[PDB]
Amino acid sequence: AITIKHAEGETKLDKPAKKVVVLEWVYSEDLLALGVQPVGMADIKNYNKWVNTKTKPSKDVVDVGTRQQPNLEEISRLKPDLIITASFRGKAIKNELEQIAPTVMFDPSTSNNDHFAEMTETFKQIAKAVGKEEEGKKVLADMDKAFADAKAKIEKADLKDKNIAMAQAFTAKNVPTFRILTDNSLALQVTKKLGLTNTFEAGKSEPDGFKQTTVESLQSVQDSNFIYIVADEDNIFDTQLKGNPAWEELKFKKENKMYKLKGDTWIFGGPESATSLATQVADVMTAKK
Amino acid sequence: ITIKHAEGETKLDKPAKKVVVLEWVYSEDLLALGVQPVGMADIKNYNKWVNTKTKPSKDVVDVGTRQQPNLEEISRLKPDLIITASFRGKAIKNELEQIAPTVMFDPSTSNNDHFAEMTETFKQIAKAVGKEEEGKKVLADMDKAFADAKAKIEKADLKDKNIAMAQAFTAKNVPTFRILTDNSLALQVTKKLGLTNTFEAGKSEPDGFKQTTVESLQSVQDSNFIYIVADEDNIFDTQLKGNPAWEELKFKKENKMYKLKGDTWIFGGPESATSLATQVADVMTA
Repeated sequence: AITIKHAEGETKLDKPAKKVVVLEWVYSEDLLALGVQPVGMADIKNYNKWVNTKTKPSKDVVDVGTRQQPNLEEISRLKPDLIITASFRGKAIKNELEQIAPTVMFDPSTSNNDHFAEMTETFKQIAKAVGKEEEGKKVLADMDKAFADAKAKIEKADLKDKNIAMAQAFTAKNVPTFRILTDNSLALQVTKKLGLTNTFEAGKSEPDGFKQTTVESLQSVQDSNFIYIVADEDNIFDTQLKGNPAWEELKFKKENKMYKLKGDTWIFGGPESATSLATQVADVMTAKK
Repeated sequence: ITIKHAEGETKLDKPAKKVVVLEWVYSEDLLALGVQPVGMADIKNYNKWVNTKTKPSKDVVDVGTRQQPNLEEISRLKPDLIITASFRGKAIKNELEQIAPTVMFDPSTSNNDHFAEMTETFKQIAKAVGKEEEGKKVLADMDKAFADAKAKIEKADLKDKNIAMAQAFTAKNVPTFRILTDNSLALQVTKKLGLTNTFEAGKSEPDGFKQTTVESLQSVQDSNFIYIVADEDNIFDTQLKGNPAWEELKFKKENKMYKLKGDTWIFGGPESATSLATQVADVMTA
């Protein structure tokens, strides 16, 4: 009678789930980190393209459909014993998914935001729901060593400016869009473990961990280091900015304080995405010393 | 002439006569007074998305996108005065002042409350061009247009005067909603028409809205829903015509939804504001 505490409260499970359906990428990456293959999964194609962690979904999992509109018909057809989704897009159809199986719902702002705290608590609660409580802390102890070795390269390769600003970038309706992350976000919570300091919007936190805006907002952090992920086909990203003085004459671009990570890095992911981000930051920024 | 704008102060020795506009709300402000700019950004869908009744002639020349106006053409226009948003001009502020006196506004100078900054930017632009008397005209007609509106919604009494407004469109083919907040220009207008917004209540977004998806509409399920599709219409009901969390919304299957016209630029000036008023009062009563 294992007991799962999630955002929307409590859902008891008789036995650890073996046939599980995941309706968000973070929760899917969590189950795959625990060596558990789902039975259904939303948006697998663009998960393999944009999350792209080391434990990929197997072909035996079916595409449930879009994360926006899960195909309720073919969730039931698989008779899962546990459904995991975000409470944001779960309460929308909570009764309709609870009637297939016990349903658990997590929300990134469950512990004063701190999306890293909520990321780990949700990841362990999923390990307990799946019976992989020991495979859980191995995955998480591995991430703690990774944040240590990343921090190690930051001090033996010394720089003065510990200041950085991070953004996830894409193109939307033909304008380069920036999700500039704030203190409470998971990705900047990782960078703080490496001794870095985010300069975007100070002690202000946004409940979703970023501000979605345009290149014009980059002026306020233009003196810091810029780390960004282009989670879109980036050939258009530069083309829409290559003639733009808001982008070209930005101070960290002139001083080559720009560090473009790979678009592969899903900053809203779980433990495998947090390790990859950490060691990516340590290697791009300590490539000069 | 000395003006007051978001990025400091500027002084015009003579009332402006040869103006370049880089944002639509200030285009509408400029045209609503009877003064034609010499250059303006993005005419075609400006006339499509704002579609102000005083239209820009072909005497005005398109100096590029609001996002990136190719500043060579604006230079060869030798303007009397340049208007843009401080948000869009801060990155290039230097390059403009090399060309002509540049002044820049931002919806936040009135501690947001985007209605207050709109009308005050209007009077400041009126003082710049020297058409202060026309300014009083356009503003007074607006307050009256608000009164007839405000009067119509009570000649038919109503209880659930809770509204929720949103600008909607598709993005990465996800139905996206710009659900407006209490300090937006739009909700300040309906506030004085007798309606009360229910989305995020006593909270202020500096943008006057929150960009989100369908799921956020549950928070204002019990209110009246007012929206404008800033996107081609058949595209709008892209993924919602059969989508729960849109179907089981209380205001839908009870048809407490009222759809404004697509060319209702809720981020515009006084005439866009009046148009908002009389529209809401129209479809609310219906």
